[PDB]
Amino acid sequence: EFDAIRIGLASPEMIRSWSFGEVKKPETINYRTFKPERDGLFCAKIFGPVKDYECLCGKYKRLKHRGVICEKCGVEVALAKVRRERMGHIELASPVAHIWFLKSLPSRIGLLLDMTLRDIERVLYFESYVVIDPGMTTLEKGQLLNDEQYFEALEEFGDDFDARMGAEAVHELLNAIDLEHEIGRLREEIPQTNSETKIKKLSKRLKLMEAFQGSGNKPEWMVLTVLPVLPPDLRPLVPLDGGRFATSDLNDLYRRVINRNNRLKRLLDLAAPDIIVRNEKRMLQEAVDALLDNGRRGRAITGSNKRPLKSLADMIKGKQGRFRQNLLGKRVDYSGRSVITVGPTLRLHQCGLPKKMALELFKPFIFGKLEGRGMATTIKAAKKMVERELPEVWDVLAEVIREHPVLLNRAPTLHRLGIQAFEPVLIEGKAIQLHPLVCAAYNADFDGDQMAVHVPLTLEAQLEARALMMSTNNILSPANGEPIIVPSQDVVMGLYYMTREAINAKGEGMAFADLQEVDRAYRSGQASLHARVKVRINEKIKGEDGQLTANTRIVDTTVGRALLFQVVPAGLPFDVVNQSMKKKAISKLINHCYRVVGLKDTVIFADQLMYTGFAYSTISGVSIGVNDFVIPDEKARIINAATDEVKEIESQYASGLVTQGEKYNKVIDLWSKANDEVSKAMMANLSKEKVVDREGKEVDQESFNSMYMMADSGARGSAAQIRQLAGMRGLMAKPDGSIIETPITANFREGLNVLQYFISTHGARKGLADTALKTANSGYLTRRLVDVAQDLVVTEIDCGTEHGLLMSPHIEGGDVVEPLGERVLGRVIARDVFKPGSDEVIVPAGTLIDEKWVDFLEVMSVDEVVVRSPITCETRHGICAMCYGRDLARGHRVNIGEAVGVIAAQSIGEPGTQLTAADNVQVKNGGTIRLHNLKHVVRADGALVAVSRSGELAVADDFGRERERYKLPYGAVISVKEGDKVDPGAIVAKWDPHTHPIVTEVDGTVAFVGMEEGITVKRQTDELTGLTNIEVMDPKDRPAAGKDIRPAVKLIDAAGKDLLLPGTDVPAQYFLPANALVNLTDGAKVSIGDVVARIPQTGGLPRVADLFEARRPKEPSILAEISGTISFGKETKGKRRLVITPNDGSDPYEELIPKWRHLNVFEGEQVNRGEVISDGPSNPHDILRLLGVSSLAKYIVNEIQDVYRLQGVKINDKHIETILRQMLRKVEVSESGDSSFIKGDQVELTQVLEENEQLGTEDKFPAKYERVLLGITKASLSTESFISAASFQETTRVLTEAAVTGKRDFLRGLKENVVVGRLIPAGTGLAYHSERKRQRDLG
Amino acid sequence: ARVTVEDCLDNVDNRFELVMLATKRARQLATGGKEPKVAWENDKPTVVALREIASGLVDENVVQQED
Ligand SMILES: [Mg+2]
Ligand SMILES: [Zn+2]
Ligand SMILES: [Zn+2]
Repeated sequence: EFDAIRIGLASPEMIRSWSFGEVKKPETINYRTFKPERDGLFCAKIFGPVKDYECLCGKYKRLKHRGVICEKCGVEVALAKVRRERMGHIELASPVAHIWFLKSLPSRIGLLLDMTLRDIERVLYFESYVVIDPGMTTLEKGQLLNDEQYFEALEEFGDDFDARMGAEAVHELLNAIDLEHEIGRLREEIPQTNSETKIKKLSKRLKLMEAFQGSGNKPEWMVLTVLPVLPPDLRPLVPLDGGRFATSDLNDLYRRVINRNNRLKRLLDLAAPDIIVRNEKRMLQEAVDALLDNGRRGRAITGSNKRPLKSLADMIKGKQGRFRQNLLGKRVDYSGRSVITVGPTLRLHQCGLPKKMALELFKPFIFGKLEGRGMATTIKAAKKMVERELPEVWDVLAEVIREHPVLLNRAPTLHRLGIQAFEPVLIEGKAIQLHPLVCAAYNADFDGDQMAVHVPLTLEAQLEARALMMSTNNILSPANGEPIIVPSQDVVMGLYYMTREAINAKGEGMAFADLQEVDRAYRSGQASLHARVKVRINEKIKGEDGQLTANTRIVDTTVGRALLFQVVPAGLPFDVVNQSMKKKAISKLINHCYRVVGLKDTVIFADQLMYTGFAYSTISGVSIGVNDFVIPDEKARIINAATDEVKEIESQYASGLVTQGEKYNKVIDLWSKANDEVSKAMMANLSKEKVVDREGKEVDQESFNSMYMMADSGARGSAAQIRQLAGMRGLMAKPDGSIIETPITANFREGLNVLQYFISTHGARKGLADTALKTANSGYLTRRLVDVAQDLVVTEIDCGTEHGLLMSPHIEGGDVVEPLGERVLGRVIARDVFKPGSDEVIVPAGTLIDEKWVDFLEVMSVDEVVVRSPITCETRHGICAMCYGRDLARGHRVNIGEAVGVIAAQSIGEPGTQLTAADNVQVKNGGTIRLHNLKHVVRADGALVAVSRSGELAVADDFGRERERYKLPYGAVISVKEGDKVDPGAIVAKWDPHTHPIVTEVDGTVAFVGMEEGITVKRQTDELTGLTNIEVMDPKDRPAAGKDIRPAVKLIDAAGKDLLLPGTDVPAQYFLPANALVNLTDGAKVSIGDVVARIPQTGGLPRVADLFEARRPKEPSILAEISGTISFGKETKGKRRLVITPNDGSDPYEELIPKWRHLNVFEGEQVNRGEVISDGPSNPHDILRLLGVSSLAKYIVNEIQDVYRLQGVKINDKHIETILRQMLRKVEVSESGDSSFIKGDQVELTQVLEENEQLGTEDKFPAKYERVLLGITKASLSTESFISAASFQETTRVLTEAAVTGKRDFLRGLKENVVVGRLIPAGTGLAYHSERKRQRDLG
Repeated sequence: ARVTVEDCLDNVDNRFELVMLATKRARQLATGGKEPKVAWENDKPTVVALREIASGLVDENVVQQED
């Protein structure tokens, strides 16, 4: 085996070892005979022969001595594949510096030479002179010199001054650079300098010189004297029809550098002057430039070609960005494609396959059975038999294909269910048959879609397609526990018609003995399909595992409902069949059958439903006719009544009573109110349209209309689409974003007009234009999420951590959205679950929560249980299986080796193709009011007004859990009712959001202090004595004298004593912001909590992708740094700085905010660092470094789910939190002491270094760190392996960094092993890597 | 009758080491090293090797001792 690949600079002694000869002549072929000659690019002396075991003379052509060498010439005999490994090298007269160290922005030569990028280029082009080895001279090495300046330097010095110009002057300095002494000059001057731009330059000097020596690299290895050549097989000359041939673009670049090298190799003894010796060297330096990379600096061109030459840098990158063309696509054998075709007579664990494809895909397998049987001994005789297609070939073709599974997959694959193995069955035709039930997972319809096919060969692959990739194993969806093999539209429609109940039908009131006797009466024609009968059933209950009991029970059901029970196995009760059996009813039936009986009986039950669904649907005459789209008689009454009301509104617009800004709102609100009035009258007529008559008077039942059956069953169609056929369409949206005032009155049945049809095109073309863009954005979103979750493979079975996250149901809003049982289903418990009473335990340890424990926790009043999240379990190199939840496809726990990082990124990008007031508090439920995190003092009047901005109103039910939790604003007046039952709809708060309430806890006489008339306060009143108060002045509109003065209305006692609030020595004072209106004058008594002053106050793929990139919004919310005292900054300084002074520890440091955004200008209040100050979008960067890591993970899952729940999809919380673990792997260090000051290290790397250094005598060698959140684009490049960073993007910068550092790569990832050829360490390949490390660890 | 790789995966409850014991077991039947205990079902060697795991006739220590 092999591993530990290295990247380093090539030495001049090592290049001469791989080479087999020296090339000096550009001639490589002859025109008389197309055979190579000696000393050429395609020569046979250095490289291999043109054919196997041949030479130029042709004397020795035997196979006895393959390693012998020819004596007539220098070309030896060898194989044909030897031309790919042998290579040569050219001898240069003058060394030339490479371009890899100068193409990147930080020049690798300039950082080690203390020079700039332009200065290092001026020396190589003979444009300026430099001095080296000055010694006892005033000239420096970094300083430049001209032709006249260097001559004057030799006159004043006389000696000890050597000025060299060219590439040899640069190489002469690298040999005597003194890297061991150069680091001492920067380290000794480290504490001397104090600058920001000088400290960053100092960190890059020490981090690169340390890795330069620790890797065994040499400084003289940067410039290369010789240049290796590519083997000739990678740039061949293949002739084509017409006597013509083709030459690669690389052959012209090598020819240009060889002839110019010989022109310099022959001008070493001709006494060339200085005018030409400086230009002939630049002819060779530009040739190496055009060979390495083009388009940046040189951009060389050739004849009859506008595109630049494809250099060696452009051939490895190719198209599709930085990703190579071989990695994006690779052609495979034993494949094919055809048109799909639905087949109802196929089993679930098999599929169809044409005879013409099975004969070509399994061609090598047929040759193995004909030789083993004894029919054809020679493989040539068996080839002629399979082409003639005799009757004997079809016998062995069906024999070799009996249990060999094949693979089937569509062209676009977004999840793991795209590739499912099937068992091929020989059919007749040219199409590939597919099972009708597995089409929901493939996301493909029978409209011309083409699916691929693959054939496994080895024995290890046949066992893999029968254990994991089989169609019977991947029943549950990887996103949620709901099965994906749920009956589709056509079979559900057949089952919905079967489970029906009619008031009057043929064969009603009869009594049947058993299900077999009831089915006999239906086939005879004496009993209808849906009729009220009385049958006796025989069912088995499985309440106790391992025992099955039988019992007879007579129920009142229909004939159709009794026939469906013959399909479900006896393990399930009868109550799961007596329902109407809609689409959602069968989805809960398979999910219940999967967790009660097992899997062997579920596949048979899921297959038998398709047979009984199609058989009873073909007997039904379900057809959509014109008479099915009924029109209610109330449609003409609502339209004629709405048309008369609009005529009253438009007539008032010409008089001047109503404006145009309000007429647009009244028209869109009148037709909208008329749109719901038609829909309510239409559905009420369609649901009770059928009227049956029995025993005299008629009765009403559910209508059996063909259109209503497709909507009630939910098989195909929606409730909103019915409003477009038999009802009015309503208002439409314009492309600009507005809504047309006049709606479309007619519908699809009555026919649209020429102008009404033109309106519906605006919304249709915009919908067809979005489905062409979501295919590119969703495909780009799933690529960034999977590139950051590849190295996360479950490898441990027991971690031992005691941390987790608190789980609570969706209590926000009026009602609950997501219950607790649907959130902790499959997640193990973190700590012990406690009863409402003390000294009680429910769950002893971290046991896996299953369907049995969900009902056990729902009976109790427990609502806040802590679980183990992937954001916890800080172990390195994977995530433990204990903290990880249950498997999404398998009902048991996650096994060791399943790559949960790939299935987590695909579950997010899979549904991407489908995704595009506050005045008073009115509760909707009743219960005891419980306040949390709210500090409200008592009120003398009894209103209990709370001026705190932090608080929430929560009503508790009879069980003790908070059913509804609302948000309480600041300055809200609410009356407490703790311990009393509240009625539904009772008002609890009567706050006003138009004016900002200002209250003071101090109760007494208030007097304004520090208020100046004409500067801070202005005596301005309203007209006709409307408002007689004192209006304050603005901070910018005030004078220069009243700019630094801030009013402060202090509250004291009425007798003259200073009153202060408990807790702080600073007395409580009333705030006086700008443009405030104080109704109560100074010197009057004010109640506690009263109003002091009066101050008036996207969505889709770009929204979900913004949370993973940590992109800061345009308007960020302003918060507080450290809790304490809140104040207002100086208005004259131009920067509002709210100073802080906590009671425990005073912090003189503070922050400054610009005057562009105005928010919380109240002078004197609490800080509430956790509570936001400026309303708006919140950035995830400030939340992590302020509160912690538990709230950031809770905020991401909450905001992401609100975007997916809008469309209707349901994604588990395990996949959202899995990506959060990889983005929180990088941390920053403030005071290291053992490493650099500002560097990027992993959290797991800092924890192991901290724990090891604590075990010492000093016990203080460790340091402190801080968690920082990074985006998905920045976290992908922060990897140790250069292969994962080169395949993502920008393979040029990562390839140069690994050269000067000398990193040793350890192949232990997923993307690193797919390019080398070894097995992946995830899945079944973990057992192979376990034996490799065991053998390596032994020695 | 047919091979049941779904219930057999629930006995070991691994679904990852089951294919490892089945690979070395199915290779001995194709090369002719050992005769299967269960009668031949006129199927390939990859099918009989999976039925012996659920029956309990072979194991990790049993397949190692046969080689
Ligand atoms: Mg299609
Ligand atoms: Zn020869
Ligand atoms: Zn864990």
